[PDB]
Amino acid sequence: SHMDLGFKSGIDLLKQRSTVWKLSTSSSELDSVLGGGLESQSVTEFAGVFGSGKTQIMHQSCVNLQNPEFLFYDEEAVSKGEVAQPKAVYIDTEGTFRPERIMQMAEHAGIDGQTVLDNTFVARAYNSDMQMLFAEKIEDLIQEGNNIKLVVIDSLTSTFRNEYTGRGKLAERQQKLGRHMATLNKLADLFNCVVLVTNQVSAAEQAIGGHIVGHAATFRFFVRKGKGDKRVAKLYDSPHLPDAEAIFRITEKGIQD
Amino acid sequence: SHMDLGFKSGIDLLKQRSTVWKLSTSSSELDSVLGGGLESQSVTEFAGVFGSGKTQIMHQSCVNLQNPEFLFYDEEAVSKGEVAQPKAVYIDTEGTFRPERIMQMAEHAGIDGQTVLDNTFVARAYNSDMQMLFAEKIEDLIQEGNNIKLVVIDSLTSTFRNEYTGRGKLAERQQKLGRHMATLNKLADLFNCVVLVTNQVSAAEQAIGGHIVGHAATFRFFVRKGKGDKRVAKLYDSPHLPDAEAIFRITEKGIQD
Amino acid sequence: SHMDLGFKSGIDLLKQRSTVWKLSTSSSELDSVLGGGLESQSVTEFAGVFGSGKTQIMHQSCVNLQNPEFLFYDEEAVSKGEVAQPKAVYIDTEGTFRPERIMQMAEHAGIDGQTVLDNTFVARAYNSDMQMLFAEKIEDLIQEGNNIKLVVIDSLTSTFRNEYTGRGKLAERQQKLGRHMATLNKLADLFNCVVLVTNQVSAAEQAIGGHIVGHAATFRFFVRKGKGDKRVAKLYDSPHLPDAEAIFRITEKGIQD
Amino acid sequence: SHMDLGFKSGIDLLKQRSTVWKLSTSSSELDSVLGGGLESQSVTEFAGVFGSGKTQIMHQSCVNLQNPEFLFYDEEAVSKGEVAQPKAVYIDTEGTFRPERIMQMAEHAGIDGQTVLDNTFVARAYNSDMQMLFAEKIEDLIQEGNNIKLVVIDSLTSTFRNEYTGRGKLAERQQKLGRHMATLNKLADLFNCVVLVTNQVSAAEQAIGGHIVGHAATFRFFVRKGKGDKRVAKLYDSPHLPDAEAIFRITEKGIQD
Amino acid sequence: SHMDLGFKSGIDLLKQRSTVWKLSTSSSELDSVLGGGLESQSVTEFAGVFGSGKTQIMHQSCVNLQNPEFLFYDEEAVSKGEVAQPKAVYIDTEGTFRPERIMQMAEHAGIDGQTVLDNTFVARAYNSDMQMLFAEKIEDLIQEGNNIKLVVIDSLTSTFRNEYTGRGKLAERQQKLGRHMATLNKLADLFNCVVLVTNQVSAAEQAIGGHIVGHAATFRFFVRKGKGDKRVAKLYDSPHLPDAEAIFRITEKGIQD
Amino acid sequence: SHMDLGFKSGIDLLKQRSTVWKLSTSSSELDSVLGGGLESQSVTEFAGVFGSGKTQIMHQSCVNLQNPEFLFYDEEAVSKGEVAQPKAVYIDTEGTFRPERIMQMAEHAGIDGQTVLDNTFVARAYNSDMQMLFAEKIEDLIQEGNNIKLVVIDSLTSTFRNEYTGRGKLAERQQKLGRHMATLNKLADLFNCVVLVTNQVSAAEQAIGGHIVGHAATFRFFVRKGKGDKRVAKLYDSPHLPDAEAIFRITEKGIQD
Repeated sequence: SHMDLGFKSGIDLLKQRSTVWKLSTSSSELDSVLGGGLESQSVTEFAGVFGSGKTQIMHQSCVNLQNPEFLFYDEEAVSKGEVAQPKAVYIDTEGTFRPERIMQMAEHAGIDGQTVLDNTFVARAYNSDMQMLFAEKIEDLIQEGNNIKLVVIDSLTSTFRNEYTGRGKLAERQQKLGRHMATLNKLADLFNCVVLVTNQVSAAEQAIGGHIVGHAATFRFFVRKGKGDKRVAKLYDSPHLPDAEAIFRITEKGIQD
Repeated sequence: SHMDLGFKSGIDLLKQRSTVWKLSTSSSELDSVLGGGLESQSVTEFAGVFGSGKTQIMHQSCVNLQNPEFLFYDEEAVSKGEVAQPKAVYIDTEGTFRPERIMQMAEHAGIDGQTVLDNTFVARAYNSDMQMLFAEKIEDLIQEGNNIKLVVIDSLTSTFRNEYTGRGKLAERQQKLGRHMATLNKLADLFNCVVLVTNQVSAAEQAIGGHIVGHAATFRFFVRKGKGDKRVAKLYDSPHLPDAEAIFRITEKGIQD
Repeated sequence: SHMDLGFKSGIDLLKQRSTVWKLSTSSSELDSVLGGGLESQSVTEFAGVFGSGKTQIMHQSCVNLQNPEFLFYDEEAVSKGEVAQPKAVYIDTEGTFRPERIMQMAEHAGIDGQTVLDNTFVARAYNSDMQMLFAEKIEDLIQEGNNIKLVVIDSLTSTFRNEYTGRGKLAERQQKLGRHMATLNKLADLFNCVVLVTNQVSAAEQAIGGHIVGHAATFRFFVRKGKGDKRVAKLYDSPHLPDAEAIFRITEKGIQD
Repeated sequence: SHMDLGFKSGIDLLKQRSTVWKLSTSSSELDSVLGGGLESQSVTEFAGVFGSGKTQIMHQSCVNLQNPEFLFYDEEAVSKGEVAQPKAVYIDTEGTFRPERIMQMAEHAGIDGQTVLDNTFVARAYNSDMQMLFAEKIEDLIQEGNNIKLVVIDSLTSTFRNEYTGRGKLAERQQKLGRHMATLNKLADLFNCVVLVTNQVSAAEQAIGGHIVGHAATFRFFVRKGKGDKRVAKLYDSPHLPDAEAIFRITEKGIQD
Repeated sequence: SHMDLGFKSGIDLLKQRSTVWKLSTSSSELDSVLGGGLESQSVTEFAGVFGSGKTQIMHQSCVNLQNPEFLFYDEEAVSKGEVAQPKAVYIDTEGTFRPERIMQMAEHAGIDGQTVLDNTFVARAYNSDMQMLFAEKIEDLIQEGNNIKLVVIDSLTSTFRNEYTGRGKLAERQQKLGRHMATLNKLADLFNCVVLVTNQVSAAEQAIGGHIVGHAATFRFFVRKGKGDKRVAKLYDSPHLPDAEAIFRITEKGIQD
Repeated sequence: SHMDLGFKSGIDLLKQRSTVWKLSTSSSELDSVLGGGLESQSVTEFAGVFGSGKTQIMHQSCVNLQNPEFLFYDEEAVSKGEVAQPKAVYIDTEGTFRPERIMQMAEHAGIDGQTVLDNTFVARAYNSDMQMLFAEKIEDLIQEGNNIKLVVIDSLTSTFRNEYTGRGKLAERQQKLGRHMATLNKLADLFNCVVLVTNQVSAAEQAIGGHIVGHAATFRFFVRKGKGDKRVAKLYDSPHLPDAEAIFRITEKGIQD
């Protein structure tokens, strides 16, 4: 089998494309910009400054998973069992995971919170090896009979850049990063799930990790803080989709409008 | 299963959160700021200059453990047994451990100094390898069946900053540190003990080990010197507790007020 | 035998030369320039800026493979058996493989888009380990009875230059490149097939990879953006051919003129 | 036990403390600054310039170990067999060991010069590996039936400053030092004996090795040259001893007054 | 034996001295300078800019090898059946090996070129590793029964200098070169054959590789361009012979005068 | 026992000192300055510029080993067995070994030149790996039952300083040197033989290798040119001898006066 070696026919590609599902962000304009919601079989980067709502979209996504109405798919190309009792893995790199906030967004979504918490796996990663190693251990979690359908890496680069300071080591960091990006892409594809990552920015404008990361994300956003609680999502890279801006808000309800 | 892999569910996170218990520091103001006292299942950092009292708080924590009335827990949540015959580990990195100082504190506190001394295991560490390894051997100490309910690391970073001078190997250092922070956090959580780390500062305001240490510690204090024997501990990082200041004294009685 | 180590005798080189075939690029001039077209047992490089058509030629190439009329060979020395069910492999470095563009190219040239997508393997590589390893796996695709006659490496250098930003680790880069470059040649030469690499450029005039690449590339082009949709391809290094330019276009038909 | 894991109870520490013995230096003023003599279970450092006595003290000690009256201890806590047939190890790093000088010192202290040579082991180390490896090999030397009670390391740092010259690989050095200081300490403790190290000085007024060494040396002197054959030794680190200066002389007899 | 260890007696040296044969370069003047021709059991180096004829000499030697007359030995030291059916190995570093030139040179030699191509193994190398390995694998070519009497390395340092650039891993390069030079000398010696190497020149008048290469090559020339097709060869380093210049030409014959 | 681990008692050192024998240099002044001749059990270094006579002494030494008038020892301490059919090893670093010069020196001293070549083993080293391996391998030659009594390293540092050129990879050079100096010191001591090394100099006035070498060689000479053929060795380091200058000549006879 060629599929076995990591190769895919032009046709395999066309086939695997049918079984993409999309997860709603609780946001009309944001959903619209993505063409329905966040895709399975892709890595999606949300980049921006502390407070731009990256961690928030992450937590919203874990609640939204526990609501089958928020998962859009072709009923013909994807079985209901594919998306059955779906679960999420949340790799927490800086301690951003808020159980309460899960509860809160759930309550407002009418989803049971207790239920979300029970279907969300949380891996507290204190350094890049742990981070990488956790992403790998997702195969084992699936193979434990856990239908992992959502993967969150929050954040993607925090550890790497706390570890590699001083340009005398970039090339290892860039190489680990590429490994990690590879794994992330691996499990989006071969377990048909959505893979979301949060990232930071810098000057004179870019998301951390240079091209290694950019080339390896399918969909890339910037998140800017608009007035008060409104936010803007700038989609600037997409496999086919056009480049657009979604405004939305983060309130006590969670993500809205 | 998933536990074996390092993953916890949201619901396990709340289930954890009921069995947390608390150790008094013998200062009312410091216990107050702490929300009752030093918490288990968290790493607690005391940063500040030589002579600011960090070693004193580590010692007092060893004395206070051997006093059932100094551990605050939920009777309906934490078995009377899980917290009985409590032992501390004191990984001593610059030779700060004074048994004479233990005596003094226990006497004054009305505790048997002898008892204290007998349930405080001291591990003298001359370098980061020894320091890091002793911490992992805590797992082994509890396998033998010792109720380790307190882990001291005094100090957290002295070895690392003596082993790494000049930007040469700085990336290894930063990861070695992250690896050490994981073990510390791992053993606070898994064994429901309190973990205290002392650290130094540098300018114009920070604790050594950068953010790699920072994100890894759940409570963080800077300890300042007041006049004479008074000191001020400044909680500036905690999950759900307000940034407050706590004044106290260091006397022949140990930590008081 | 000496038919096992890596030494091809002089005579073996001549007997080697007998079995070379050619694949039309769909331009008259470009073909002309090439001694007839893209040689098997050789590596061919298209270097130039983004949008210069490098990728297009790769695609055009995959399409053209499934059309025995576009494959010129020795009737008497290349047994017509050996060129049948010809499959292509396309190692894709930054997500350039457009399956639809394969449809397009196919139609406007009267080929089964379906046959082409069916006989094109696509290895998505997120880093240079994956890229090199995909390349080594072509031995194994063949071992499972796939008549791989076309290899595409698009890009040749995008992963390397992303991993070795910061020229402390340049030597391992260069060596890694070299090692890959061997593979590419070995498998052109031992499995009688054509290997195409695309490359990017720099300044004041050179193709990325320097000389390690240059010395291992047998045919070498610069691709310049002429007016609007026309393009020129400058052949600068070849075994025995004249140095010359070639114009053609890129349209919805594909590579033309 | 915990005892074998590297952990000592606070009671074990008190226990251990009863079995520390002392070793006279042959100078009254020096002994008194040491509060008896060179202590077992501790590392002692003499640091000063070439010619300031350091090596003389090592020699003098090798002699004095074979005068059983020069050993001070608690006959209640240390048995006569623990200090019986006492052998010294002399790790010679630059060629400082003078058998002649050993004879000489002994003839004058009424010790049999021959007995001394016969029970002083000498390891000639040309480099840091050899030096460290010999220190570790003291285990096997004892595990062979040799009551090693005195270990000389003269010099402590000469090999390292000759191997790592000007910053760059400073870290491997600083950790190799740490590993060595670990070993020296361990065998002082586990085999209840005296470890003495010689060291040089630098710019100001500090001993080579920085803090890795300082934090790991229990007692630390600077030895200055007074006039002619007189010297002064400055105690400036000790757990419970007053910092103080001892004057003494070096003569045909060895250390004296 | 001691031969097995790589040790030779002074008498073994003289005995080897006997079995040395020499290969003509078709240059009278070159030949004479060499004291007869290229020596076996030595490494001969041709250093010069591109176009100076190193490759010409290399090729010519491959042909002259195939010419019974052209190999001068001693019949009272060496048997006709050790110089019989000789073969050459030719390591190609930049793809300089032109089998057509082989043919041409050979036709003009009154020797069949086809024969030469059959008695000439060519290893195409794209980097240091492959380069080194092929030269190792020559041992094995003598094992399958091949009478390898001529080893060509063209170029000696092109790969290395394409890999190691700057001051980064210059030491890693110099040691690699050394290992390489060991191998070449070893097989020159132990399989009594002639080893030739080509090299580039740099800035201020030296062959690339420095002393590592120079100390390790018995015979060294600086080949310069004279007027037109005339070339001059400066022997500057040799065992016993004086430093001399020899003029010659490169033509349709190959090397002449 | 302790000789196994590398420990020598003080009395074993005294014993050692008795089996010490000495080899004449053929120079009166030189011999006188050495207190009789080059010593077994010691490493003697000759350092100086090219042409200073280093190699010449090496060669003289290989000759004088074959003339038993030229070996001085205690017949009571050293049985005539130990020094019978002695042999010598010459590790040759830059092709300095001259059988013809061995012959010549030997004729003039009335020794059979053939005899000297037959008991002189010659290792040609092209890099420090070989250099070091060679030296280690002398054990094996002794095991095969060759009475190795003379080890020459001509030269000590040529490889190392050729291989290293870049201040960060200097620390391995130094440790590698130290490792080898250890080997040389080992084998002088273990096999009661003389070990000679030649070294080049730098400026302002030092021999290459620094103190890593200086501390590991017992006897040390700076050899300078006089007028014409006269030469002057300056002994500047020796355990028990005064610094002194010895003048001699180098001629077709060899070393003389």
